[PDB]
Amino acid sequence: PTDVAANISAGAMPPEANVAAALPVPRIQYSKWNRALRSDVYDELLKLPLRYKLHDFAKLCPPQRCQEEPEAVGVVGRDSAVGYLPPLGPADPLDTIPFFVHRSSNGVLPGKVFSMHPRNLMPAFYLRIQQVEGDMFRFEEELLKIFPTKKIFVRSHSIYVYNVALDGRMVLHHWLLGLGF
Amino acid sequence: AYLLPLYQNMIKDRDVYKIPLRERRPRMILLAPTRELIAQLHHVCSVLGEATGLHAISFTSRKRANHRLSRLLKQQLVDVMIMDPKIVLRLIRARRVFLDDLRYVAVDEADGMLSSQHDHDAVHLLMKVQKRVMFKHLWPVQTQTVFATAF
Amino acid sequence: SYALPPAVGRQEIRGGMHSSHSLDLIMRQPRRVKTPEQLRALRDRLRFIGVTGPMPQATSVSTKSYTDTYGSRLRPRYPESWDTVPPHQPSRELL
Amino acid sequence: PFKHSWEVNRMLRELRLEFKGQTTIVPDIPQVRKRIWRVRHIVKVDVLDLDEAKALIGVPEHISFTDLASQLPPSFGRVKAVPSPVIRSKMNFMKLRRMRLRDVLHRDALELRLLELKRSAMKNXEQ
Amino acid sequence: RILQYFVPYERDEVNPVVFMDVTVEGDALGRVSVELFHDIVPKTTENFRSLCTGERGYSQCPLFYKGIPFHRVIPGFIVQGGDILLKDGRGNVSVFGFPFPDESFEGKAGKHLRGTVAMAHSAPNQNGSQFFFNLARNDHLDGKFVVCGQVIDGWEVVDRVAVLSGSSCGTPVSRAWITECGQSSGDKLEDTERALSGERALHTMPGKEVLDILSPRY
Amino acid sequence: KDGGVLRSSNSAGVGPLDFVSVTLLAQLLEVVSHGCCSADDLVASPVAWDKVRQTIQGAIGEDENTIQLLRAGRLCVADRQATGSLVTTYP
Amino acid sequence: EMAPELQLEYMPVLFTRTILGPQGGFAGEERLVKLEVARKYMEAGHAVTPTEELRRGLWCYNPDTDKYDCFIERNEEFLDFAARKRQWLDVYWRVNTGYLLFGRQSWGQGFLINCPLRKRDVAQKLWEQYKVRIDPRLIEFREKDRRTGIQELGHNWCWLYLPGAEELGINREVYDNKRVKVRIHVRKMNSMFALY
Amino acid sequence: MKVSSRGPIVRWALSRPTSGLVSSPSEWRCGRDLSDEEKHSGLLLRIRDICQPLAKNDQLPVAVVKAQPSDLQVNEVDAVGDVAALSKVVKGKWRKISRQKTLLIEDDARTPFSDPSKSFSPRVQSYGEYVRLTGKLPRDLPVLRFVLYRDSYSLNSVENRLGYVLSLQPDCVFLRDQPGGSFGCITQHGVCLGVTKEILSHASRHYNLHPLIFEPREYFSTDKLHSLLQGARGHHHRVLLRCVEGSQDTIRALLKKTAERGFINYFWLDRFSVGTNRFFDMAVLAARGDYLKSIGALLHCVAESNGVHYDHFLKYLNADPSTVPGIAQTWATTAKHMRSPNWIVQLLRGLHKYHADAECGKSSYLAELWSALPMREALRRSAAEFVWNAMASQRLLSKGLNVVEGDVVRMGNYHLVTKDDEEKGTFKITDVVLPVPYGSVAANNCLFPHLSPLDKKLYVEFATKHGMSFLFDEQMPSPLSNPLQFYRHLITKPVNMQVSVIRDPNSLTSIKSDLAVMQERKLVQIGDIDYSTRVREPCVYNVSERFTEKMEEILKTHRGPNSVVLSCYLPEDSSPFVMLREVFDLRHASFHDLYGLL
Amino acid sequence: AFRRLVKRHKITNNQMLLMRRREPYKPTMKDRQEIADRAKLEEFERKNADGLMFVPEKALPPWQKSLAHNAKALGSRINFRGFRVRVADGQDEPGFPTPFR
Repeated sequence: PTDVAANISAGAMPPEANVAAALPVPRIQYSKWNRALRSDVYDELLKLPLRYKLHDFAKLCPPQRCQEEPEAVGVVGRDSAVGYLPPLGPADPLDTIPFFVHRSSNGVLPGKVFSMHPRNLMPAFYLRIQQVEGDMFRFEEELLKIFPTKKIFVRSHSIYVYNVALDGRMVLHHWLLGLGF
Repeated sequence: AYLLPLYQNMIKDRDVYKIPLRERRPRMILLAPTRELIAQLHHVCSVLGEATGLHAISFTSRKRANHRLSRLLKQQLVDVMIMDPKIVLRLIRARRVFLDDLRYVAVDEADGMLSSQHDHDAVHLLMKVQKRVMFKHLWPVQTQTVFATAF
Repeated sequence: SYALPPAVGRQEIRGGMHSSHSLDLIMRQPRRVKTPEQLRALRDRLRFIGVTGPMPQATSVSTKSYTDTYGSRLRPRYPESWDTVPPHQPSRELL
Repeated sequence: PFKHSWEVNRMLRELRLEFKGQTTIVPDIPQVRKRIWRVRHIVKVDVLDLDEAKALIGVPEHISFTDLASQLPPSFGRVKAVPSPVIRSKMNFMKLRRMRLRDVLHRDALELRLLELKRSAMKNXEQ
Repeated sequence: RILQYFVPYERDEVNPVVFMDVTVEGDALGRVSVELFHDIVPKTTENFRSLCTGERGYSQCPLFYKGIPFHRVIPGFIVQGGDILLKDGRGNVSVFGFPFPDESFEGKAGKHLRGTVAMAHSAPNQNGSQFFFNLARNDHLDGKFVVCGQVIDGWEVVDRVAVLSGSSCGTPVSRAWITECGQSSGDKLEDTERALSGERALHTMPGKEVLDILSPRY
Repeated sequence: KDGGVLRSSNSAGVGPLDFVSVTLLAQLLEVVSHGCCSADDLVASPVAWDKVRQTIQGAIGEDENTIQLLRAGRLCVADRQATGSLVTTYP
Repeated sequence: EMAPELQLEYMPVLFTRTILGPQGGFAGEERLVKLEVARKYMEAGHAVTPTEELRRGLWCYNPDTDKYDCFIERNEEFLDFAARKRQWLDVYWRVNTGYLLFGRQSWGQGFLINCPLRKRDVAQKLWEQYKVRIDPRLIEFREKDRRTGIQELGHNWCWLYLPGAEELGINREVYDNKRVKVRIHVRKMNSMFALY
Repeated sequence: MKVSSRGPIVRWALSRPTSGLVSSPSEWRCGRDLSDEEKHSGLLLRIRDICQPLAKNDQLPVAVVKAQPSDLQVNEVDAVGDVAALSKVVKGKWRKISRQKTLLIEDDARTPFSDPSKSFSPRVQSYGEYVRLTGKLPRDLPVLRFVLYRDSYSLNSVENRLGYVLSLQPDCVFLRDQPGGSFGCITQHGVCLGVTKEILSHASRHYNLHPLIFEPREYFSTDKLHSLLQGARGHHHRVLLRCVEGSQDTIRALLKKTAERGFINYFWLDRFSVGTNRFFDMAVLAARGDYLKSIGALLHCVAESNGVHYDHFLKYLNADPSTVPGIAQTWATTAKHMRSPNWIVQLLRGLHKYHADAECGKSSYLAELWSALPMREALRRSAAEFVWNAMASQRLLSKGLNVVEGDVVRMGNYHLVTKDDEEKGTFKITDVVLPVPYGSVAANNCLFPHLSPLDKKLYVEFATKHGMSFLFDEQMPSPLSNPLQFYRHLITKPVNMQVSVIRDPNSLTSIKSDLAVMQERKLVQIGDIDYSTRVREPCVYNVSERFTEKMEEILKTHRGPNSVVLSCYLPEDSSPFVMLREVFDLRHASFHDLYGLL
Repeated sequence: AFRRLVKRHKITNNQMLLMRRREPYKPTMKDRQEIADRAKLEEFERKNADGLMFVPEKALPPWQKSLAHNAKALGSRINFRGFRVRVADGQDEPGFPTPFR
């Protein structure tokens, strides 16, 4: 959290950082078709206290090795540009996760960000997860531990988290992948 | 009425505060709608400016105006600029003058200069000198603005 | 000053008893703690309970505080009546 | 107070007085002195020194007030004047959320300790 | 008298180090450095490090130990500090937004030795921001409070704080707050063991003085 | 014409002349006046410049450029003598 | 001991003729006066540049001869006496120059006030808006107001007796060295400033 | 395995200053003192300490320096004698290539597009395309000489500017170092290879608050290159101390005393570093071969200098082993986005590759990365200067001020003093000169004063103790930009000292810069203070609002009733701060320039 | 009297009958209007305290980003430095030196 513009004005940084003060750092954006994992937010999730152990980012990221292979085959884990990988499963085998999160038909995660009263083009957004199976309340409590200040409702079909954007949907997807779903 | 104190305010800055006068940074800017009014103000500014010693530059649209405007700013030092807001906005965007150490702005016939008849050229200039006051990394200048209106 | 009574520096319908009689009696009587020595000799023995953090126990080893003995979420049942009221919802008591 | 202007009403609101007949207790700081000087015609003030307060309330003389303020809980009703009722509501909601999180964290820590004991016991039974 | 302070553990290198500056009534005493147990107490170590470095702006209060005073100093027993929300010792706020519970009372995080720092709590499963430095072997605290790490150097600073602003009741007689606070890289203690040989060489040779005056960093 | 502006738009008081050029002009005026006005005295006192202008014999004093040059030199030496009381020199 | 930037706006000035006002002084007084008013004084002829000879002695205006024939030697007792006389004249000028403002409540549009004023209130407002400290004993109301004080609404005037007149010798230039007339305007104001 | 530094990572700047107060630590908000840093750098004793031990316990009056970019002005003179002064500024000399493009838009709305008499009006979309003007480069005169006026820009920043504005290699431009730090108004000379005047005028920066102006003087051939690349023999200094304690007479007497008895010549802190890790520390780490700790200390210094690099370095240190490569890649991307220097971004990419690829994560690859850095020679030169400072301090502590037999004096070449020169010759302490170890070449050619036990034996002993044995083992080349001198005096006396003490409790006094006095149409004069022109009487309009807010804290802390303007002329490498350190207690309000590596 | 059906609030205290205005501590209409105006002016001055920082082509409003990009995409094909396209629309000149500039 450094104000590059304020630092340049005060003289603490070189004046060539105006592009950094104006435009954010270019990074491949996380999308429903391009799982661009963010190591910083994944490290933040690893540092946050949670009951369930998450896999390492080395295993979450698809392998990047030499591509001298003449013909490709159907390995479960192969080189992919969009970063698609099958669910790895739990981190510690001697545990029981109270909930189960199914993927969609295209392998995308359940996180979908909607808007409240979208006819008026309202900027207020909310997130809906309608693929969680098992104990929905344990998932809701984990979402409470993730987003402390947000309003989280639960029903038989969907879990709603209010006032969270794609910036929160990506964190939810990161936590789901780290858990192994 | 608005030239006696403004000229006096420039004497106090030149004698008491001893503010230095630079090349492309004037002190007071006069705004007049017509050419003949510029020559009318310049004649009064010549009599007043002859006693106090302050130089006034007035320029109207002439043949090859870009070359002449560059010479008047390179040859002699000026602190009282008598031009239209359109020409002044053209010099600032061309980096020929600067709003630094600009302490006074006097708008004549502001009822017509500020309106849409002159395409708000007096307004767009006052918004650049107001942001100059908001600038803090330079020395504090309180650019007082005087509007002379008949209506 | 310490030794002198607190009601010596007062700046001030006379001859009668006011509502602050029981208070001006104590204000006129001399002070009890007459020296910082006695003041600190009472302070160092003064102790808090609800203070957040550990407390010294090197005095007696056999004694256990009620918090350590019955946890934090548990309180003794109190006689609830018009005369005395106990604090309710110790979970809500925090922040 | 509502009969007077909005400025005197603002000063009385700062002094924590809303209706006629309400009594409050405030320090003798210059801010409070200025407020009372501004509203001196709508309120009557009485002065009590620290020793007079220690006599009025049954507190011994070897106990100051900083320790009492540090001992009293901060969860008192309407602890802080937030700048908006929305902020007040979300503060109460965060308090309830912290209570629920306390309970679920107790349960999850119990589960973690039980899981670690199971793991250690299984490893010991293997070895 | 003065008693020499020894490091209670083997000074691991993978663990983060945190530095803090303490002043008492305007007189800054020095810099204290503490190695936090990251391999055994990861979550609490991260919480302490974040509160010390100031990565997070604010949840309910400035998450930064600068200007925070020591609200409870017991001479010979405890030098407690924290409570960034009120600076009084009544609130407990962590970086996570909620009081996190204890995770492991292991051997390296259960024994409260002399120069061992720990995390103070109001409830047994609510670790806030308040920490406390131990001043003696506390055998009755083992199993209650979680240990974050141990002090490396600057122990004289906290000892002087305890002896100058400490009362047996817990209330500090004089205010003692933190001046600066941040994260430092790991430094070794074996370089200070050569001070004996340096003083011996200084007492040996009288002609060369700058050699014994200036000491190399590495 | 390369650097330094002597003439002023007001023309009542010309701009102060460079110090090194004032010293060189003082030496040149000494050479002109055949030593009757030393360069040291010319750089010390302002009235020495008026005395030099009077003793210029009119061979060059008739030149308005030279008159303006002498006036600028006199103003510069006046400022120098005025500020010497405030500035302190250590050899 | 003033800051240099503040002192740049002032200049040391020696006063030749006694002038009343926030930027005035007594005859033979050295003061830091602002540029505009000091230039006005020096152009009118009431001020002189503080040279050392002038600090030693000065010529001053004589009211009887209407000429600057009064030579004065600046001494300590002279400075003290002239400062005291300037204070007396400034108090008189302040109380005799402008109006005093009172704002109180009065239910309805009546002509009398709800709560009549007193010498304490008069002295309070005097110290407030005139910066003059006097005791209420010097304030003597009119013959009709000796009973209940100032009660009408609108305009009134009271007498203020100044004791120190014949000691300093002011009876010539002043209208009446014995007393002065304070004109007080009483009005209805809003609640916050009426207060009664 | 991450890079391990040693020392506290103290961030000097706030996350959002939003005021003139830029320093984050409260101890440095009121003016940072560099006494401990200079002591650890090697300069401890002073002339008053050597003359009278009873004066060491006494405290010198405090004085604030480096308050604004105008209180410190340095003007370099060449070996010939010409002082670098500004004469005329030059524009960019652009040239139009494409005519402006206009589009016809409807002129009235009531008439439809169907009317054949419809009127239109042209409006410009782009006024045109412009390119720089690049004059012809003569073959017989490829070497270009110029003067450079910089306001608070480091030499590394100026070289980066030249590189990214002219595609110039770092070896084609030659720029000497100036004492006193980059902060302030520095005027110097410069020599370029194969650069025309018209294209060099583009590297200037006029419209910035801190100006950077180039001005080409004349052309020269390649034979005059060795004459032009000589070391400067003088630097005219103008220093304005803000809050000094004492009276005018006391300050004048102190300055007279110090200017008459000289000052100890020291390599100031700007040469090595400011902060925890220093250039000689990184150099000895590289010599030992712990490239891990070397890169750690380098990134530590960079993170102490900058803010975003500080945040990214904290993330790198606190990262998870499986997350280190991703955070390193993020750091490299953020650096490239921020337009960090090319060596910095290459080092960050190399570190990312080291942490990502297992076969590439080797000490050999780290050695390659460190060898790819262009400032290791600078680190070694700083180590040499540290050794020289330590040896000079030891000499002054052992033998005092009086000259003894067995020392080196510059007779002109250099000569060993004897008893005859002690008695009859009487060489002065100013003439006493000690050598500096620059590689085996200097260790073999220079004449070392025996003065046992202050011989080459003690030199090598101190070097081995501090790990600087490479200075005497390996050869040290000389950069073409900075000549590598081998002899340096001990006590130095300025030839012309001018002092002016002005009473100013609020400290609003300022000095006009060279660019300001030029814009005033007055020609720049060097050698003295133009009190009627340079220094300004204290008023509210001499200082900016940000500057007065920044100085409010320092004033409230120090209560300085006087401010002193000082003008002097020092020899080749004498800096004004080393002078003022022996006579005042210097407090540096601005200390970011001394970090270097940017 | 813009709203002609006044709200009826629940009467918890008898003085709520005597009171007329709902929020007495709140400033009146015109006073709070000029207060908000002064606050917005102060915030704008705080924002414009530093100089007007110039932004690259990507960090531009949508009505100028694409135009500024297409005005230079022709020269972007040939990688050579020193190529400027003086476009009409864009950030106006501040008229004074700027640290960002």
